[PDB]
Amino acid sequence: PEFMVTPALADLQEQLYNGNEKSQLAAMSTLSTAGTEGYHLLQEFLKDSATFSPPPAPWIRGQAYRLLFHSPEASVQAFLQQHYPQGVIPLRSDRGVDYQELAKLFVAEKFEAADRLTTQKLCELAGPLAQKRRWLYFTEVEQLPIPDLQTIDQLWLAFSLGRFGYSVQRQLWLGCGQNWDRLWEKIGWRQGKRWPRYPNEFIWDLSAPRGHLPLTNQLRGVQVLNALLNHPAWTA
Repeated sequence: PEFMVTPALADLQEQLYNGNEKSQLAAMSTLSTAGTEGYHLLQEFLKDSATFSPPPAPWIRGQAYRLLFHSPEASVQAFLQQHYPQGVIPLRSDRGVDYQELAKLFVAEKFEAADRLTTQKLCELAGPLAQKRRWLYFTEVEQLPIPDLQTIDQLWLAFSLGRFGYSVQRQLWLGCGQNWDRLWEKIGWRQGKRWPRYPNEFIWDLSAPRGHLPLTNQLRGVQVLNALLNHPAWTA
């Protein structure tokens, strides 16, 4: 047996486990409105789906975890504290960097704060001089560790229904003929003839265009973003 018991929610359960991404996301959304039993099914899904291979899209478990995280049920919060105290996305670093707070901002949909912390974490990785500076040289970007960048990107993907992350910007850029002007339009980084004013003119929720976040400051030219999108993390 793939999963345990549960009739109105029987097809939803099957869809959650065995559906395509669209079906799974619709199913878990509906299950979160089906009370104690609906949430119990989502708990079991987090346990059971860990065995799936090859790796599914990280926002399936990400969004399932978010729905549970937002549940009013004491038993659900106990389950999460016992088994997912630091969330559902593995936090990996080559430089002892802590991503726990970042993960917390993400599940809560605090995207502006998560974007601030993303930048701060890249500077942390590049060392004291970058950390003090608060921005990166492109040469420093080229040298960021793969595990750290993957952790950051996996978090962005997992908590944005796959809409946000450097890997998304990379694919959009490659699909835009590697043309930066086309990219800025595609991901919503133009306000007519100028850059959007930070932070107020960016869109800090999932209504934003795919690739809108995280931000990389274009006032200093494209070299840092170019280094990010060409980093070995995305073909490792």
